[PDB]
Amino acid sequence: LPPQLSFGLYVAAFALGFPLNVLAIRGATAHARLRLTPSLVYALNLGCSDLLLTVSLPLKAVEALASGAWPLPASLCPVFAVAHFFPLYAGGGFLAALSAGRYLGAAFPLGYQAFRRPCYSWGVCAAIWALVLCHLGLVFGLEAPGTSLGINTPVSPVCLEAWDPASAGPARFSLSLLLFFLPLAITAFCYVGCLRALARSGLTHRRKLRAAWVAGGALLTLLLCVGPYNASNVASFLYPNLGGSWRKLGLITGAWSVVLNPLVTGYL
Amino acid sequence: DVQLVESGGGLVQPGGSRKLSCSASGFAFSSFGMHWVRQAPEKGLEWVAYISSGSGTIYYADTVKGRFTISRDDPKNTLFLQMTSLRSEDTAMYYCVRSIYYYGSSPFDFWGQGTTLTVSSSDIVMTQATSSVPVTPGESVSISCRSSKSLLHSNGNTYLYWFLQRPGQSPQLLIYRMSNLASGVPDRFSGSGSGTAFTLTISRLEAEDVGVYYCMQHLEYPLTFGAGTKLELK
Amino acid sequence: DQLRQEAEQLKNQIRDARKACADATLSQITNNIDPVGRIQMRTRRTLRGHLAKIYAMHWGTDSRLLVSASQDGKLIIWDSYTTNKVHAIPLRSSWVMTCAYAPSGNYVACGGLDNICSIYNLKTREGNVRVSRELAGHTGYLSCCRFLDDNQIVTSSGDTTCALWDIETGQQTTTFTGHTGDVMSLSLAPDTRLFVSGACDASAKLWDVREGMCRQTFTGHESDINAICFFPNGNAFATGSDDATCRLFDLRADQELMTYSHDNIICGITSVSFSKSGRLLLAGYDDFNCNVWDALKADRAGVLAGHDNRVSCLGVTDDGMAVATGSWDSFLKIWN
Amino acid sequence: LSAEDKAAVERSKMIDRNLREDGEKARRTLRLLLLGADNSGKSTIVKQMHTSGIFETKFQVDKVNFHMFDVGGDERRKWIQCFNDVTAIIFVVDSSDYNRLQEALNDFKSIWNNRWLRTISVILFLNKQDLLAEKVLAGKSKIEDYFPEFARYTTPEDATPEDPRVTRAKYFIRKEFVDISTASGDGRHICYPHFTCAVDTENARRIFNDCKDIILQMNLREYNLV
Amino acid sequence: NTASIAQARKLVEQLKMEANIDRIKVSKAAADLMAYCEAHAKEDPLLTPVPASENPFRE
Repeated sequence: LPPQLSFGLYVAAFALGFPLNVLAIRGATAHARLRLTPSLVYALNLGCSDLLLTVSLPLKAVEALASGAWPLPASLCPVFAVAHFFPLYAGGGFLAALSAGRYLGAAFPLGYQAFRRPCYSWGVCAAIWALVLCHLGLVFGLEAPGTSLGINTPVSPVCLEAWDPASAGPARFSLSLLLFFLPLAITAFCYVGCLRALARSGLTHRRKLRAAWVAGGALLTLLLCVGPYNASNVASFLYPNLGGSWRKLGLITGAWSVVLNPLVTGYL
Repeated sequence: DVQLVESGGGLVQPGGSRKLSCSASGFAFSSFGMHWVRQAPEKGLEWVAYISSGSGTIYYADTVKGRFTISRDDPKNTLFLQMTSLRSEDTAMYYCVRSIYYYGSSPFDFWGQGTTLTVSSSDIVMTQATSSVPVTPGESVSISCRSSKSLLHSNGNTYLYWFLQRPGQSPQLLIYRMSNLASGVPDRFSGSGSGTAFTLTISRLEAEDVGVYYCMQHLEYPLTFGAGTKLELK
Repeated sequence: DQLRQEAEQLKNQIRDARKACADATLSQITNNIDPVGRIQMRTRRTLRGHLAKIYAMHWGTDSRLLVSASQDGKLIIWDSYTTNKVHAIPLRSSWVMTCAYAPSGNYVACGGLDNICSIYNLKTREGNVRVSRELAGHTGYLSCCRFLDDNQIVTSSGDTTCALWDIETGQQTTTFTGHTGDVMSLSLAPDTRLFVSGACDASAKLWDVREGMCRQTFTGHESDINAICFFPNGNAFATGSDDATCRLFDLRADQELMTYSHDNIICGITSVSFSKSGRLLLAGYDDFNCNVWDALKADRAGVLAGHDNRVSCLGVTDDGMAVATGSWDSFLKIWN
Repeated sequence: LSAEDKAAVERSKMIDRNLREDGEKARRTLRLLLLGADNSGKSTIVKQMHTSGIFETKFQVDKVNFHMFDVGGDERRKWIQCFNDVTAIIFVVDSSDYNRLQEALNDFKSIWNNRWLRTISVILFLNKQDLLAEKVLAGKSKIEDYFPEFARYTTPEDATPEDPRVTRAKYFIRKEFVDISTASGDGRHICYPHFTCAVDTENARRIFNDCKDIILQMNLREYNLV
Repeated sequence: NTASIAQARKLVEQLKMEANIDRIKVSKAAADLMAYCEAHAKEDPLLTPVPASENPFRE
């Protein structure tokens, strides 16, 4: 793929997603002012994480215009970089937790109604926050146990793209397996259970179809945008032979997550 | 109706240990803060320990800190004072005091009978400046008290407590602020003063007004009593 | 019979006498006064202890220690200066719709759908609030109650009647007379000799507590009258109704004096209260906020907004320092 | 700032803790409001069983507690405001009487279109179905005398039924209330019609199932799915 | 009936009340209300805001 096309896709995704994210956060805050629900907590966390990623896109866009160059200074390289990789493994995980809540809203309505607190949702979200921070730090410590940190210079500094595939393979594979595939399985199982509970306790065909379509956004964005990135990581781990264009397509699908997560499954 | 019966006193060798128990009845004991107050056989009162409702706050006097422990048992309405390594100055008379705290509450209203303990061989200076007053019944008596620090608070309260101890009887609460008269106290008692000086006025004197009057401060955590002014008929 | 005819002509000549007494309007006399200006009170205290709908509150005579009743079967006494709870009283029946605080401060009252008026003693030797007395003579739900003193209480219930009760004997003294609809509110005069009561038949009635029957009748509303409140001098009162309107009546004229209404509000009125000087009229509405009208110019001086549900009760303290309102979102708010 | 102020704050904190515990304990249970005219068997709907003002009933189904409140005092337009947060309104109506059927339909229309009952679902109990069957096989009383549309009414083809006349009369009576409930509401709250005899014993199971469905609706609306 | 003539006495009493209130006109009592309103206006803090020295409901 030419650098100009990737630059254009990145800037278009950022420019059309940022208003979507700020509107979603505004709507979530407006709904949470009246009362606090776990769904609003999940929506707020997803919105702020995807907003942080949205802010992360543009400088990588202008860097990709330079074909792997890093005009940013090295000291600002790692502290920024994890941010761009922060919600790509975390935000979809939040969706999984949200899907779990929907399952609890369908299979066991009385128990969920009588035994829910927003503090439980806040603690769960904090568990995802700490989990993704801990594993991101553990993986990133392998880069340099202790050139600049996070930058490998071929014989033109490169930010996390000229890294050795022998070390990049197992680490990225472990990250994609632990932080994406298990939340994907949880989301799929919760979707199946929620649809089964809706079928067993039907109320109206049109409303049932509307609820099934609304519940379909999380799985759709999990295996349509974040999914290609982790699939490319797995394919690179198993086959280190192909080129890096699949990684670029994975990042493009990450930008598609940026543009698509505020659109569906949110207080827009 | 309100009864506080406490026991556990006696003769203890120095350096020993002793448990003092207090059973409460006739009131909702779980909703009250409770104090242990010690008086010497010849000196005046001296606050020792306090435990709040729900046992969430515990305060000890400096002279008994470390070797004294206060505890509460709410199912059976009992207060416990476990004391270890007794000194020669712990031979005294122990009272258990009921005290509640809300906006219009009157703390230190009820006192226990007391137990006698015998052994073998900063803080506000709450002064009285009067050992005793020779007086005849019928007239009016003014008793003065002073403090080393101003007792007035920014909320408007002053936290001065005038107590009366009859001879051979437990102390009772007379006034719980400068002027707020306690329940069951006749109107003939009154009190006033300023941030530092305070005056307790008795308009008429009967045969039951003989006793020792104490002025106590409740501004901060250490509670200090006065020397006690004795009023007797002559 | 001719009794209906003579009653009809009697009403007609009372109306003619009222028209003859009406030589001018209050608006014509008050047009020469400058307006009070925009009043924008601020919320200082929010009380967040209740977990269900709050149906009533009552200020104390000491400008603190307000009692409030909620649907969770709870009476809570608040120290408004520090937002400190002083007493929490559980209720046998969770359907409470009114609460009163004694002027002496030694007693509180509650009542509702159980048809019992329960008086609780606050100052006991045991240190806990206990049921001092229960009154069980009303055949309908209790709607309002007010303390004359520590021993007398006047209640208005949903059996279309109002009663006066002696606490010591436990028996009602005067049963007064019945309306033709459910009595929804009651207000006491400052001299504690007369009281006004509004019913569901769009009628208010001035009663004397001594002679024991109705002295005056006022009409003009066309829906349920939900709130009533005397003027500070005791010569006027104000009613709020489901017509989205308030009416200030005059006692010594026996004629409807002023009407407060606006075109953009169509929801009913729940609570009506006056300021200390009587210049401002506070009215709680079903549109989730409160309105501050000028009692003379009859215009919206201000709006107290911030409640997320229906405003159910209002109350102005004795010295007029602040006003406390309570809504169905389990919240009490203090404004000045 | 003073010691007494701190102790008062501690007392307030203890009061808050007790209030929160009591609130959770009350949140565990479910509450229902029972409505219906006289001579309808509203009190004997549930076999399992504070009589001052409001009659109180408590029954447990599958370790779930239901508190049913029955207000014994018309003037329903005023005290109904207290029951805008109950789980359901159990409306019991006698189908055996045709003289008061129109009054019952008007009452149900008034309850359904109430200003404060916008989001409260109604569980309808068409009580005394055996008396309805006996009356309709007697032949003396006809629905056409009071409701002429029964002359032009037929049972639906998708029916799941006794005598076919009993089925068509029952479905006509049910369809009146269903049409009244579906005229307004717009999906904010729905109705659950149920047929019930005077000797039935499974009404509590129907109430439990309908309450579970209502709680499912509330949970789905909470997550912005419906 | 007895009830109709009972409210006949009731509205006779109401007529007597309106008759002894007929000495007070609308204008005079409205002027009295005006005198009370602009006689106690400086007292209440709801009309004229009070500074923080005498306001106990400060934040």
